[PDB]
Amino acid sequence: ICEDDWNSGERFTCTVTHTDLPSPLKQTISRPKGVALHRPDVYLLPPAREQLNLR
Amino acid sequence: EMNPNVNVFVPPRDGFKSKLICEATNFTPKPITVSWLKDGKLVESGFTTDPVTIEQTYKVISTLTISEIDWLNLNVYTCRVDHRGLTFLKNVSSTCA
Amino acid sequence: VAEMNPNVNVFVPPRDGFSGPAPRKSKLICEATNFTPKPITVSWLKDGKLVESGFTTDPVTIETPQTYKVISTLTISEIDWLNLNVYTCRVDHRGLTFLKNVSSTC
Repeated sequence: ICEDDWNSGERFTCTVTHTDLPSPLKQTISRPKGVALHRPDVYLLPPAREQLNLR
Repeated sequence: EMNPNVNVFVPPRDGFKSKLICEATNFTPKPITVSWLKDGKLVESGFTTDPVTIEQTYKVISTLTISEIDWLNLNVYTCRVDHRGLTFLKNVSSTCA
Repeated sequence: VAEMNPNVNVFVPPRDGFSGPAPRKSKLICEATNFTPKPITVSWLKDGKLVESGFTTDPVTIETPQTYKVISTLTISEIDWLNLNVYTCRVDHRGLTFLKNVSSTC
């Protein structure tokens, strides 16, 4: 697929035709539009002094 | 003048490509035209008509080649019978699907 | 000139394949194709019981190894079909027996 198509929220369906199941299941994959963007904050937590005892 | 009976056979539920048979019986006169439809679209190839035989009544049988994938997709197959200016349509589908 | 195992196929009516005055009746089609030699025996079995009436077998007709086809039709009742009865088509070819089992269960 194209990059612009994914950002447009197009509906894509994958269907599988298997002998066991007479009804092909439908799965819908689409990017949820209308969501806000936020800057992720990366925090690093060093190990505590109570963990560095058993070596 | 008797209206022809339209019957369409389906593959077994537990498995069989397969074939579709449309049979017209107890009809008069001998000439009769039988065709096939797929989701309301005309079929141009993949079907054959056997010569009309005598069962006075006549019998005509037709065979349509179908694929397993199309059958599982709930495709609609219709047998069209034309006789004495009358058109008969029969719709069939998978019972388990 | 050659020996090929026959192929057995059984056709069953759909859920809306019954019509006429009650009790409704339908038909079953068993066809063997691409078999050689021409002679072949077709029999119908219903829950292990041989069917001796209500069936009509069409004459063998010609469809490079020579090929032949045979069509057999057996009349069935709606009541028997609703009782989950199993219909088996018996095909005899050169001493070999091939059985196919069909049912209304999914």
